[PDB]
Amino acid sequence: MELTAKPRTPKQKLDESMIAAVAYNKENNVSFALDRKAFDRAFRQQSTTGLFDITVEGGETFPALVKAVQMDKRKRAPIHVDFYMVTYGEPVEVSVPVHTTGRSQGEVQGGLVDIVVHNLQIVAPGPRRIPQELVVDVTKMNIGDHITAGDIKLPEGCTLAADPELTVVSVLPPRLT
Amino acid sequence: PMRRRREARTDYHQRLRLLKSGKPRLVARKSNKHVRAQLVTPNGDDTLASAHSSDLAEYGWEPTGSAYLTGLLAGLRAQEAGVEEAVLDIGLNSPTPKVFAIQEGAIDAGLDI
Amino acid sequence: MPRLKVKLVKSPIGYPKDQKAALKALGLRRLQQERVLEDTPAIRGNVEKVAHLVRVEVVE
Amino acid sequence: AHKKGVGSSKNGRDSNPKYLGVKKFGGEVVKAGNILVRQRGTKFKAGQGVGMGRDHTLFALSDGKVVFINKGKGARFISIEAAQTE
Amino acid sequence: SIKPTRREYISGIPGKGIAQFKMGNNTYPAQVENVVEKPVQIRHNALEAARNAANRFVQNSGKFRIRKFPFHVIREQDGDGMRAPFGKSVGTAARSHGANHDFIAWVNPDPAVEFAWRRAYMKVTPTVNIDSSPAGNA
Amino acid sequence: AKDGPRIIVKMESSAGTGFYYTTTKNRRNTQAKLELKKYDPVAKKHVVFREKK
Amino acid sequence: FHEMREPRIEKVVVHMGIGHANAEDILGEITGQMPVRTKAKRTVGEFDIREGDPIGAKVTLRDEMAEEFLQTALPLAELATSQFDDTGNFSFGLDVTVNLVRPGYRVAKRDKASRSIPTKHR
RNA sequence: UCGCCUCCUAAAAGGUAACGGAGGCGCCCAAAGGUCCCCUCAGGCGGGACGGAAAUCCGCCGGAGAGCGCAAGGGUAGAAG
RNA sequence: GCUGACUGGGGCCUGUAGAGCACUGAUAGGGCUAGGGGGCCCACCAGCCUACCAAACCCUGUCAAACUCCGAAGGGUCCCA
RNA sequence: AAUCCCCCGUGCCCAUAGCGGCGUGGAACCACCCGUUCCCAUUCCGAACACGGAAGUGAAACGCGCCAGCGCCGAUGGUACUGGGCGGGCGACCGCCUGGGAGAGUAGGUCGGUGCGGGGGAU
Repeated sequence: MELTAKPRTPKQKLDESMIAAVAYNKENNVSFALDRKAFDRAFRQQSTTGLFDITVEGGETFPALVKAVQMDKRKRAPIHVDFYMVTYGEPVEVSVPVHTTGRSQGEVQGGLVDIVVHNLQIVAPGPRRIPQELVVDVTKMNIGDHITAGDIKLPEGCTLAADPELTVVSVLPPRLT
Repeated sequence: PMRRRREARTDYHQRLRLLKSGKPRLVARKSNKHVRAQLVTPNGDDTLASAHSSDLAEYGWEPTGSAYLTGLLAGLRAQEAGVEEAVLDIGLNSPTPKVFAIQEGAIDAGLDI
Repeated sequence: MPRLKVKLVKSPIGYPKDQKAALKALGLRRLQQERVLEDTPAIRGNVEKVAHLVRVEVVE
Repeated sequence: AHKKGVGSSKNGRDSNPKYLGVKKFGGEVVKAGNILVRQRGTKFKAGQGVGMGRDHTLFALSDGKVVFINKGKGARFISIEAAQTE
Repeated sequence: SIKPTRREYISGIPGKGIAQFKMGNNTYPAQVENVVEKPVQIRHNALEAARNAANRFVQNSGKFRIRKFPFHVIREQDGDGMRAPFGKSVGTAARSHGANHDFIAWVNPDPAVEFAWRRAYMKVTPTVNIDSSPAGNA
Repeated sequence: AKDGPRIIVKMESSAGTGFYYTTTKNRRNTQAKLELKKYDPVAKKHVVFREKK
Repeated sequence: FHEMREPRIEKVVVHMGIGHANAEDILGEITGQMPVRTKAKRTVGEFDIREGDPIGAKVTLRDEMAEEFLQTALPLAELATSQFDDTGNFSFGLDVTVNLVRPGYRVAKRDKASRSIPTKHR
């Protein structure tokens, strides 16, 4: 929301209350603006997972938002971001995630639990059409048991920008199995 | 590797072999069907159609003669041009009796070879 | 042909060799005096490099 | 009457290769470029190599000496403009 | 920042004998964690300990993933006196690069663990920073 | 040089007597008595050179 | 274009190779395309250590001459199943291996654009 | 421990100690020499003899990772091979 | 006797710091897998399953002066000033 | 004759040309082809190299065209490193001021472009 500025002036903006991010959208890029404050609040809600936008000069209050950053530096305090928009019926670069709930099988009985190298998914279902929250958990958890890509179980928007057999989640001995 | 190297058959390089110098890649280029020869002489040179089995209709003398004459010929259109001694470029093959042929071509041509 | 006038400050004493060279170069003798040169980069360079070495003012 | 072990302790010694003349300088049928001795010089300049591009040294006379596979066995001539009728 | 001889020549290519990388558990959201900001050839053993220490205080869920590893080595005393130094080796460590992603306590809601790492923390050797990752912790 | 009764013995050759000789090092290694190659005595030019010595 | 897929003789190989001198002569009489190919290893499973010995014999026969053989000898053989294998090729007897040749085949020898032989044509 | 060959160290030309790092040499090869003629590796995969590591042959895949007497580094199949 | 350190320009070299992984050697969570297991028909069975060790290839991840597909900071040199 | 299609030899540009997936072409082209006394030639057959010729064929190597899967390339702004200049910690080290400013990281890009000639094809 809001986020402004766009001349050419880093060092100082990179100082105070306005961290700098690039205005990026296939074909065009204009001088960063926006401000570490806003960032805070919303990236807060969910950078590269939810998705809103700004109203600069009403401009083209379109979505996408960030497709590159790093809360960078040492302090763990970000500066210099990458914003991109998609008013197009092409949205493919889609990274939102999926969850479970804690299906009592390995855990609530065997202590046993899981490794979720996954969590997040980068694919491309229906453009400007992705659940701000995708849930997927056929439960199942214990012994030397493991699950991934393939099996997965995908809803509507049929993409899968990724690949079969890989990093979903598995059960491992929290102590033993 | 390198383009030509992952490929093969070639030795365009012994081509270079001559590239060093000696005047012109009087290069015999062959595809049974016919043969056609050109002249690549160092300095990002060029050529001058000196010999081809089509610049004067693909007779019906087949190899032997065919090469004999087209050669002699090239040699001459060439001297017309104004060269002197040229240098043999086995476009490919082990100077096959065919090449042999084009070769005396320059030979008799006068085309020093 | 902007005409640059520079005045000498914070002594070479120790400060780098070549640098000392930008000094005799520009033409730089005793202390805290001032000299002048056409914008001409070459000139311009020797001096801005030694930078701090003194003060650079715009006139003719 | 002998030497020992478990004491690596072994300096090494000198050499002195180079890009002697460097590209585009008063050319003079002389040790062209070097990083490989028993060289077999070549024509004017070189530019083939395990990186791509190519080198032009605006100076020519008979020829120079190379570096076995480093640098570049010149051959793609360049006698340079300063080689026209006096 | 002096370092080892040749990793196949002084002392090079081990197993830095230690105590592996993952204990703790899963989850999709809450990043609960440990990172530091000092600079040092992190003390093999030391570390190893510290770490398994945490393990010790806990036992299960709460990603005790630990992002560190000692891979080069120190040396001193073994031969004639003080002048000409042959070379006794000890001290396998790693360059804690003045702050960075150390070891995590990752999970939905298990503060039991958080505290635990804490423990592991007080533990460790060079002050280290106690923290949260991309969202907070829950 | 370093007289080594090791498979390394110095030897030279003659031009049928083109007159003198020229410089070679050799190995019993293989082929014993064997030793023929051609050269150029101050004598004229070329000539058959036997190497044994 | 059935005028494709449907085959045409491309490589038949007949041989043998004891760790060992003329048996290959027997070969010779049998055919007409010699095959002096050194064999290897370094151990005693047959007293085969001499790591470097002429001992592998292989009478290559594609098409033509291979026809003389497919004929003359195909009779003495007796299985006709199993010893059939995958890449469209098979083998049997005291050292025999043949290779079918669907039309994609040849692409495979090219130093250039060597299409990794689509397991759909072969 | 004292001479020489390679590597790092040299902070990006070239070049520096150190009782700093590791490691090779005081040979050879009459043919690894000259040149002309031809060959295109290891390795993986699949299929068969004496063969169940580890060949032999055949059919694919291949910035060459094999290879070069001997050590390292350079190279580089267009080949030194 | 304007030829010199230096500064402006323009070629043309190095290839530490950085950074990275496909060259190499590390290396950690991990998955595919087959080598050892290991429990089951007792078991030449080479048939079975599976919770410990692994090679190898994969995804997530890391380090290197004698690793680098990457690439500055800068220094070099000829010339034009 | 010295205008464009096209194929053919073929040259510069060291993958924005490689992979592979479908496809198209033979009159013209080219290859594949046919056959093997003689040239020359396989450590073994002229499979490759070969000499001599239709018919057969576009299958195969091949040329443009479509496809982003791999692959290659690759910016903006952007961080580390730093030339230089000055400040803060006994500290390993922290910071600032002034030109330089890689890779990797999403756009996104490409499936050549271009030399000369020879054959045609456009009265």
